[PDB]
Amino acid sequence: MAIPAFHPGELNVYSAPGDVADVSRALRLTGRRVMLVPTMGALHEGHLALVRAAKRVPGSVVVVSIFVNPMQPRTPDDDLAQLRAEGVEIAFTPTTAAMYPDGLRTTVQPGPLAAELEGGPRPTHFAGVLTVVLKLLQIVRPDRVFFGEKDYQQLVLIRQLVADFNLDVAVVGVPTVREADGLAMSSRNRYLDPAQRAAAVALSAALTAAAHAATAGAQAALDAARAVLDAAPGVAVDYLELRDIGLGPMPLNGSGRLLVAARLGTTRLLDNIAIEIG
Amino acid sequence: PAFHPGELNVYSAPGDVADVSRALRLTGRRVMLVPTMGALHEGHLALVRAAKRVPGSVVVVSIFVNPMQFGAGGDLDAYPRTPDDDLAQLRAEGVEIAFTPTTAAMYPDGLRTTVQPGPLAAELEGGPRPTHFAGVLTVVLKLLQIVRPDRVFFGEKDYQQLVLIRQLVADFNLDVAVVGVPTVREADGLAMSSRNRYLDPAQRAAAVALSAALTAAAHAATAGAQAALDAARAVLDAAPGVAVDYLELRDIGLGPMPLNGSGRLLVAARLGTTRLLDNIAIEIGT
Ligand SMILES: COc1ccc2[nH]c(C(=O)NS(=O)(=O)c3ccc(C)cn3)cc2c1
Ligand SMILES: COc1ccc2[nH]c(C(=O)NS(=O)(=O)c3ccc(C)cn3)cc2c1
Ligand SMILES: COc1ccc2[nH]c(C(=O)NS(=O)(=O)c3ccc(C)cn3)cc2c1
Repeated sequence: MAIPAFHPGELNVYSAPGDVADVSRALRLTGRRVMLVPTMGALHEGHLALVRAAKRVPGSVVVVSIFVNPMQPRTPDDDLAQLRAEGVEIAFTPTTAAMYPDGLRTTVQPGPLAAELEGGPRPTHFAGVLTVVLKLLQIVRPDRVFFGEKDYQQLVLIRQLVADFNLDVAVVGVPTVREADGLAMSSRNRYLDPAQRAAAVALSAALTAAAHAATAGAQAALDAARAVLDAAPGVAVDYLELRDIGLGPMPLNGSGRLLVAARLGTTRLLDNIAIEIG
Repeated sequence: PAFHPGELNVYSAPGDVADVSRALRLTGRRVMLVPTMGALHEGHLALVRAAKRVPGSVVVVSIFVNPMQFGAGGDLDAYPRTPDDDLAQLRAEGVEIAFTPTTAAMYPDGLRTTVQPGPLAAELEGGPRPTHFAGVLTVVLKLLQIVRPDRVFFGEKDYQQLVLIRQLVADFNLDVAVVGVPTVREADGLAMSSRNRYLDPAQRAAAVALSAALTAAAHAATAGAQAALDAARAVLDAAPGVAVDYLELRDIGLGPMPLNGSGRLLVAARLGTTRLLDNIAIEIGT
């Protein structure tokens, strides 16, 4: 009956889905606005940008989930220290068994977008992501949930989940945090050797070049991006695609998104950027 | 939108029922949902009455013939639709909200993100109908998200559906209680169904065999599972023009576990072109 212990202004850590559900419900009834930032731990500046965006909302209480979904790199104590330093009041750290007490059973089947782009090499990846995101949304019942624009296809699929299942949450996409030279933040970046790390800037350089080339039209944008990637050694491009903002076919003019994925040695990198045609 | 207590308020827009439901919840009323495909009968009304019994309840009945749980072959067009009787019945029952969405409002983007049920969906009713339960679970998930009820009510008649809905609720961590309501029957035992209207007089007479076989089995079960099944089979075999599709005795969760002391016996049979379902609790031994 009693609500689990919660101490305002401190980092409260809960591993039981029931506990965070009860605390979240109690906080909502005290008027606070529950913000959710889902992560897979091993926190970096990208995740912290999500946290800071959530904190800006007046009356916010921020819930950061840390869960490695086996269905879709673990430094527990440093993660929590970072969150404490950011003023996060709730960390939700469940086990696989807690999230999946009956094993894999009912799941989310995404639409056809999930088979495209990243879903090429990993046809079940987004099913896993949308299943765990749905569950976190139901457990926490946040007013808003924050995702990076980094994993843009993921973000679009989440927006499809929310629309399709009539979820009441607001989905907030946060602009990608980048290193000084433009490389999109990722825990994978540290795996690159110096030659690879130098070559890796070509992804962001190609995309930014395309965004500015776009005054000259879609083909000029695509060709500019390809030219930049073509100037990099050891960058195996998996795709470079200009789509509309919802990842359907790019319209003749208007707003779109340019997405790229590439392999450097054994490391796969992704990037994307807003494009306006003409 | 407006809401008038003690009267039947009908909303077609998901946003209207969502706003009204949330407002009611925030003023302390508990919201009950009874999801139906219309063509209401006393079985549906038993759900409504159970919902009404919850103190401080406001009852939302949804009526939507969900196109996603039908396959090609004319079944969708053939489903009974009795809009005027349905609403008249809800008024008579004191129901305050009817949610009657359009297909376009529910599926503005057609088939996109859906619910994939677990392996139970490929058995029994789902065996020859591979996407049927995905269709059911998808619309039920949407209705639950639109209405955000405290409790949602289902009949035990569609027992497999009920079990799958409990799976949906558990697996997606949904904050709703699922209430299963025992099957309402005609005087002779025939389970209530919107399909009973498709039995001619001879078929109606023969149709008592399903409930007779199940109830016989439930009492035969003191002598074990074989006795129970064989009693049911005998009754079905003695019935003119009953073509059995399946008769299965399973664990109560219909899941990947063997029968213990508590089981469910399920039957599906055809009388002419009309497919009827029934099921009953079984206790094995004494
Ligand atoms: C705001 O600028 C940024 C920049 C980069 C970012 N990376 C992530 C991130 O990785 N989040 S995660 O840990 O939940 C995860 C892990 C694996 C897969 C496939 C998708 N997501 C967020 C983020 C935000
Ligand atoms: C409490 O006693 C009873 C007895 C019989 C009943 N039938 C229904 C019923 O039909 N509900 S439905 O409209 O959601 C539906 C229609 C078709 C399919 C396949 C599954 N579900 C409820 C009910 C309750
Ligand atoms: C031949 O036996 C099978 C076995 C499994 C199957 N899965 C699908 C399937 O999923 N199709 S879908 O993605 O277009 C879809 C999903 C959900 C809803 C409700 C309707 N359609 C078809 C199918 C056929």
